[PDB]
Amino acid sequence: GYAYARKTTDKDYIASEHMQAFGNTQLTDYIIKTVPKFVKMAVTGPAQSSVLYQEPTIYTTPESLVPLMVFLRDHTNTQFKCLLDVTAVDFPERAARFEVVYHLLSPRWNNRIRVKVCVDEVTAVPTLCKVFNTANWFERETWDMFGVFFSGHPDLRRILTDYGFTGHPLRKDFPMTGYQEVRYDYGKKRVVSEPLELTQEFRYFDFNSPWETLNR
Amino acid sequence: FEHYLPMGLEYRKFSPGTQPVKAVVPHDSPK
Amino acid sequence: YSSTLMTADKLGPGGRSSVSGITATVFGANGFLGSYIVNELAKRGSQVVCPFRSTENEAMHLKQMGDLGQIVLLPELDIRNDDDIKRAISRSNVIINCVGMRLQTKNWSFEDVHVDFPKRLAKLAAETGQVQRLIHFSDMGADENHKSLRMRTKAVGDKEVLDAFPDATIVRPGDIVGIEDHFYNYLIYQLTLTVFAPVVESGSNKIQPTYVLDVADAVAALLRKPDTAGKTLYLGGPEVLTMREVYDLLLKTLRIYRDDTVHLPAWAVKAMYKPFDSVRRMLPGLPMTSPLATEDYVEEMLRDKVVPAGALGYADLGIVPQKVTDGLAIEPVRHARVGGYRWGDMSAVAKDIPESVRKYYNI
Amino acid sequence: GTERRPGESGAWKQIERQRYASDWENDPTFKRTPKNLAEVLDDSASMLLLTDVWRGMAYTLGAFFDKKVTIMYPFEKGQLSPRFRGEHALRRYPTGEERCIACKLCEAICPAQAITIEAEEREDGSRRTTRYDIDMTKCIYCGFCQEACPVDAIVEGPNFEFSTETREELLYDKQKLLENGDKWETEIATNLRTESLYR
Amino acid sequence: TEVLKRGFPGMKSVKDMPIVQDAPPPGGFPTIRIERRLGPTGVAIFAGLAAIMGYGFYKLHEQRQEK
Amino acid sequence: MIVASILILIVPVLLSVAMFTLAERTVMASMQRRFGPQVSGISGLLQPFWDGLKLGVKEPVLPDSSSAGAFAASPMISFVLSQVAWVGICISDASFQGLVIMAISSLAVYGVMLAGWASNSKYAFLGCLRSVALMVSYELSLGAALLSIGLFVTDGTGMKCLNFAEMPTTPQYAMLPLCLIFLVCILAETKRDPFDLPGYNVEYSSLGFALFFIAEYANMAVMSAIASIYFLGGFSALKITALFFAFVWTRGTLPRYRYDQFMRLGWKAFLPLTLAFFALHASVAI
Amino acid sequence: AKGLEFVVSKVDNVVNWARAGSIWPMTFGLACCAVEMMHAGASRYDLDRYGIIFRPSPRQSDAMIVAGTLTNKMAPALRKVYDQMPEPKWVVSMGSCANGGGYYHYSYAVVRGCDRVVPVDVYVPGCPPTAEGLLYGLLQLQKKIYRSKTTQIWYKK
Amino acid sequence: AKVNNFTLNFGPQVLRLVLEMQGEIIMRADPHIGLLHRGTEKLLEYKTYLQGLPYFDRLDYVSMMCMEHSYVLAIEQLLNVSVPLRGQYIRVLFSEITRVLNHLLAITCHSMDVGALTPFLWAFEEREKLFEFYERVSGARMHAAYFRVGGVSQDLPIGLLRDVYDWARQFASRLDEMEELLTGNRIWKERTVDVGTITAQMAWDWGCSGPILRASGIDWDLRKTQPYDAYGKMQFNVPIAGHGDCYDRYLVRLQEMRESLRIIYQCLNEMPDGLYKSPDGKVCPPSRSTMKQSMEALIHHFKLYTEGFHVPAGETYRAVEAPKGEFGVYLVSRGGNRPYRCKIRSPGYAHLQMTDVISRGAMLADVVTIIGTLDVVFGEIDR
Ligand SMILES: NC(=O)C1=CN([C@@H]2O[C@H](COP(=O)(O)OP(=O)(O)OC[C@H]3O[C@@H](n4cnc5c(N)ncnc54)[C@H](OP(=O)(O)O)[C@@H]3O)[C@@H](O)[C@H]2O)C=CC1
Ligand SMILES: COC1=C(OC)C(=O)C(C/C=C(\C)CC/C=C(\C)CC/C=C(\C)CC/C=C(\C)CCC=C(C)C)=C(C)C1=O
Ligand code: SF4
Ligand code: SF4
Ligand code: SF4
Repeated sequence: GYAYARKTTDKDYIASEHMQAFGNTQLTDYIIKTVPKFVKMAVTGPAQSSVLYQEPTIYTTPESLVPLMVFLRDHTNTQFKCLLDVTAVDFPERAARFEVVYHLLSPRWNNRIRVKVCVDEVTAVPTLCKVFNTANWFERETWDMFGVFFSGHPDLRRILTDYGFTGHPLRKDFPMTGYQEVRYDYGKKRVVSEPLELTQEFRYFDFNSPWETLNR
Repeated sequence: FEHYLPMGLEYRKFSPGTQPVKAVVPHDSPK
Repeated sequence: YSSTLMTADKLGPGGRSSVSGITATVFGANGFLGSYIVNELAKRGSQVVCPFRSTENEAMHLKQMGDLGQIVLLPELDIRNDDDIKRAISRSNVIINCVGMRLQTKNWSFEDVHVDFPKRLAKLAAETGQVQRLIHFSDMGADENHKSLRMRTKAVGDKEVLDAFPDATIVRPGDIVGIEDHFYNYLIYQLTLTVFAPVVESGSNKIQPTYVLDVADAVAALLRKPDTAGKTLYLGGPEVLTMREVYDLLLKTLRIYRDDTVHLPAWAVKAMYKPFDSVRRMLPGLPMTSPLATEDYVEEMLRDKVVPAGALGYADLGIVPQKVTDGLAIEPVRHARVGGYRWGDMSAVAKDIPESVRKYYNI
Repeated sequence: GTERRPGESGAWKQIERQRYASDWENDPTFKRTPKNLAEVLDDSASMLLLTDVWRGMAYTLGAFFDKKVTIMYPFEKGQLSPRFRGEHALRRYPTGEERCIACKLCEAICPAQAITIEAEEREDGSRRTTRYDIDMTKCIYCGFCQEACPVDAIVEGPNFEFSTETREELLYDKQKLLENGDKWETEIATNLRTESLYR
Repeated sequence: TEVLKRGFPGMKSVKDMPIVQDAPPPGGFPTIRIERRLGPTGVAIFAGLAAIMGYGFYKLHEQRQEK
Repeated sequence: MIVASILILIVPVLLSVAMFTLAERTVMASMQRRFGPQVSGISGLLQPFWDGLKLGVKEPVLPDSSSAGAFAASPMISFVLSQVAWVGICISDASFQGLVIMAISSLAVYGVMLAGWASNSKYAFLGCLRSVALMVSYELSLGAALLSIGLFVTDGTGMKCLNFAEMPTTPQYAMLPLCLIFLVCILAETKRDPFDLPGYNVEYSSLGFALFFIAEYANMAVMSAIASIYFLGGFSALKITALFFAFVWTRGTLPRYRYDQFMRLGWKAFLPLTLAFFALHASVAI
Repeated sequence: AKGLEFVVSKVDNVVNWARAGSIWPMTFGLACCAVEMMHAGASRYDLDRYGIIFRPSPRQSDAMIVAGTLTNKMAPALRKVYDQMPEPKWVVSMGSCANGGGYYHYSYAVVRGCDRVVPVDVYVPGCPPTAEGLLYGLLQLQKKIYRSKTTQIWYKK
Repeated sequence: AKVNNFTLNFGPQVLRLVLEMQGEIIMRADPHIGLLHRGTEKLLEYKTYLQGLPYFDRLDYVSMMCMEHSYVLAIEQLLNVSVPLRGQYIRVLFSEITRVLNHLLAITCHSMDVGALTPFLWAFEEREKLFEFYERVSGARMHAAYFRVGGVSQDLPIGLLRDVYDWARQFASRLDEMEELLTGNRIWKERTVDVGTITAQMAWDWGCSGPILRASGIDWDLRKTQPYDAYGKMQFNVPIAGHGDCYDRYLVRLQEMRESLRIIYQCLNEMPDGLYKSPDGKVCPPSRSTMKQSMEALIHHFKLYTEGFHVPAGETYRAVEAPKGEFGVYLVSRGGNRPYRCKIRSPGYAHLQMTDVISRGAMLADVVTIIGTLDVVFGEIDR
């Protein structure tokens, strides 16, 4: 619990020079050297905190996500107390198609960091409910949207979709309009789910230029 | 104490379709 | 004509956005049976035209039943005017008649509704040339030699319809059960809300009640099969019951522990119902008047109303009719029992139910 | 005032805490104990005899005798601007020829996919639409179609009072949109004479 | 192209193009209030209440004797 | 002549209830810088009548899981008690008239509790007990206030009574705090602001609902007349209008209490104050 | 006959004056469009001036205003609350989302129009409609109520 | 004794709550959400970057342009686009107008849920004035679609700053007459003081942001610690309270309205002349006169309104101090003209997760106060 109101005057500054220099330049190398077995890959890129800086991205295994997050929360130089979100990105071309992404914020030194774990559809990721209390609903949403199972969760159940909803909508192979639709039936006197029919089907416009160089 | 509801011509004296001075908007830099 | 009605214009697999090729006009579409028929046609992608006499509030429930443009609503229908009937059927290859009456009024008699209008409708249907099917609804107890006036006028109108439109189908179902019916609802209003319920004689006359969804399926099965044109079908459920058995079933289902019915001779019942039948004319029609408080009902109770031997029924349409005494059909009358429907103690089976469920239901 | 009291505390843990310990006297946002007779009378005239309810009552009684902000619709209207995005409409040249040339840019930019266009060449060789539909129940009224149009053919006019009784009345085809433009042309031109200085 | 839009007859340089936009008046707008701006002594309130109640009690005594 | 007098009383009670509910809407609107009902008739003067006629042709919902007799009986009991209390105000000469009206208003609890028992809603049963607890809690302060009032009510022959015609025609200046407690007790009985948290008529439609609201506004008028008789030196039309305006004015400007908050208020503030004032007035009256 | 038919027509006139001047709607504030409905009830437009009182329970409600998008998870609840209102009742669909799905029309989770669940009397267009446009739609609903003739239809049955 | 919990269902009519009580005291609260989940994160993958922008107006529909801001900033960072000075000033000015609108609605809806009806009707006329300010620059009262990549959509019309100054000249009086009904009132205090207390450790552990975080004694404002556009030039104060109360959050929100008024006044006097859009024609569409007179502008107009710009491959997370807290967008780019993945982080989602630990030990009549003081809108909660 940090960033208590201490100065009673208006502050015209953000951070100190030495700690901002350390966070913006040396934090990647520091995390790699202190805990090398936790880190498998690092990217230093365009800085979640501001447009003017650079900030690290740490790749880790699921077997060491919890100790790395505990280290990043409690170490005296990396005090990442706030977990902003947990989400996933689907990459169907990979052997492990999911990347679970964790964003963190350090109120002590005005920093941010990103932590990634790569898993497929049937490999569980350890929960961070004991480390961060917001990890509960975000892991529930990630299970709902992508089908990533978080082991050790207290109550992993769907939170966003419909009550009988099977299927994970944010996967790339799930259709945009889905498989079922809903209407009221006068004969059965109930709201009933039926297979999808569209009065006007969705028109897909393929705009992409055959001279464009940026497509990756 | 400033009063809510100003009276006539003390607020929005001209409608936006009857702007009293013509507008010249820059859309490119001279450089 | 034969089976080109159901095949030639059929587009899509058959849902709400599909096209069946049927343009149908349903007369009496806001009624009890007509609403279910209009729902049955429109859900498969048919255009349904619905003229009505009542206010728009009583017809608004038909607007939901189909996709955009496929439910057509024509208010201020006057069936003594041929222009309204001509406009309502001007694009339809199917006409379905559900217009009927149960009590007489100073503005409308049984012949006006069961005879004159079906005759003029069949004539105007045969004039167009594009109407391939005319489904007319009558009663199972319809007979020209019936003492009840409504059964006799119904049979006379059936004859006029088969005369003017030779391929028109005549449908004669039994008593129809449903949420908004006129059979269990008036019987429950007779078991409760009255000091006593009169039963005509011993109550040993036999009936064959049927479910409303089965009749709605029967209309679509008739429209499929070309052989059923010009025929007469009797629609009755899989069980033959007496009126005493029906009263006993309702008293057991309602959980009423006092039989308030009394068996009376037919002259006594007619003497009771006579003062409110000589004054039925010169009156515009009163609310909450039972259709069982007439001499015609007493004459119907002195006869059997069942499917005749050798007649065409549900089995010729490929339909196994649902049971009326138990199941989904009897669920609405189970809601009117004393205290409420309710589940029970729910504790014998909650033994090996998981943790959060029992606390959720406070068991 | 924003001051606190032991007793006015809304919860139970703080109510139990204030009556068994004097930790509330260290907190600077609390009102201190009265020290003499006159302060006790001021505190009692605060708690009894209200006087904090009365200030709000005096304010609401002043508002009872004040001016009102209600307009008498539909005899009086609100205030809008020439940029207002209302009912879509199709426009003509002063000669009477359609401005639209079936480029399908407004159909491409539409995030709701509320536009459906078909075209072929007219008998005089001109490039014109044969179908131009706007589903007004799919439209989001963003104005992106108005921005994408290079000939000022499709606009969002100044009409907002177009509620109907059937939903089929809100699936506009090309003829109705041209009828809307023929209705609203002078107002649309007056609006565009100002908004062309900015766009 | 911008010269076609904003330029005037006889303009010598591209730096001479006029600009007329929404602007504050010369000197700016005047200053405004931002922060919150704000009874009788309880002795006075209690004295007035005691006076009214004492008059009431005197009238009660008088009407009791008359009754 | 008694039937004629009672019907001639009943006519302005219902006319006044319609005009009270309109005046509440319009005064509440004027405090909020708007207009309130103006369209429905000239100056909105037909709005309560069209509300009543709209509810007249509205469908009566009779739930087929409740007991129909108690469900019908609850708003009838409320309406009958309000009309009887008005008759006790104006067509009585009894010696203990204030005690009669206190007894009638103690009977008014039954409509709330019959509505709570009849309708099969989960939270109607939850809210009826809270509303009954509020009314029951403030009835005792009303009774102790009546005790303080009756210590000084004597007729010409020397007999002490609660007859309304024997009350003095001057305001009771000696009992200003008791008058304020009486007014807040009236606010608590009618479930108005700031005690409007508990509703019990969630299952009622059409004229049963209309009977509920006519009973509520008529009871408010009864309590206003009672307060004007006890403290303001008489019953008058101007005093009825002024006290109603005061109640709407309080409803415009205040938020409401929690359940335990007004329970603590009624059982730790108002009852000891009324009892202490009774002891002081008994000491004065010797 | 002429006199009694004249009386019956005047009974319809008075009943329609009462029903249109006493519409008590029920709020489904599902989404964006609810804020404009709040602005319609506020002091500038003053829905209470036209006799409109918002009611919490469906038993006292005369109309339903669907103001916002309807999802597959919310559709049976909306249908159940609609079924609990007593007759006569009307439904006002407000905004593109309730009208036809709107910007979420091709989603896996949205009902494409509240027409698909409940029948609708007056459709108000916009995303959102202005509060003044909602006033126009409600005045149109009043016009629909004025053309009803219930006792004249009953008299000729 | 062995007292089982009594459970309660709280409202289908779009928050659903399943409470547990041990009498009059709540032991558990479980919110059930997803009744407004329309799948906007899936639908954004099927839109171009300009096409998907009006989805963000419909997330927090009380505060629209602030939702637009973070999506625009996330695109601009990956594109390496600079915004001109006048556009930055316009963005700051309309962001603060948006914050004033949101705080007016939040405080008055809270006080109406508690029982005070008049402040709602008083504040909504001021909301109508600020809606007229939205409409005069974008043509929409709510869903403006005003902020674009590289600047704003249109210039300010002549005569807007004059009227914004005339509104700001009397807004402090409106906030003053608002506080006379609530701040020194004992019923409001007895409803709000010490209800739903949040300490600093619980605030950071439960991912809190915005005026909740400032009422627990934490000096954290994103407009002062990680500034964006011209917020570093703005001079204003951060209000701080220290109880974590409903009452303290109410006071912090009122002071934040005062500070937003201060920033609005500063923006009205320092508004510069110049470009309001970035001059990169391969990202920003040209003017309508330029498009009708030069070939390159017409080509760029055609391509930017059909295919759209291509964002280079990469990722970013960008956040904005939205009036309910930190609103952030996680944008994943593969290189196309469509977002590969667009995760939306909403503060009300994290604030509503706390209702199980905040309502413990409270009564049924305090649940609505807790829900009102968390300042939740279910469009951004249920994406
Ligand atoms: N069990 C049963 O109910 C059986 C029914 N049938 C037949 O099936 C048909 C459907 O019956 P059901 O729906 O139960 O009865 P309903 O009364 O529900 O349906 C009758 C319909 O006909 C309309 N109608 C009646 N008279 C006239 C008239 N003079 N002019 C215009 N329209 C009129 C009514 O409209 P409005 O609402 O305006 O009155 C109503 O919609 C009936 O014709 C009946 O003869 C046959 C055997 C058994
Ligand atoms: C915010 O507060 C409010 C509410 O919420 C608590 C409300 O619910 C209502 C609406 C409810 C109303 C008005 C119902 C209660 C009143 C009724 C039924 C009026 C009673 C009037 C009568 C009996 C006289 C009218 C009858 C006549 C003139 C007879 C006509 C006869 C002939 C023409 C032959 C209002 C106005 C209100 O403000
Ligand atoms: S305004 Fe928006 S929704 Fe309407 S047609 Fe144009 S682009 Fe489509
Ligand atoms: S309206 Fe304009 S943008 Fe749309 S097709 Fe016609 S010319 Fe092209
Ligand atoms: S129609 Fe538009 S404004 Fe209304 S709820 Fe839907 S998205 Fe929001």
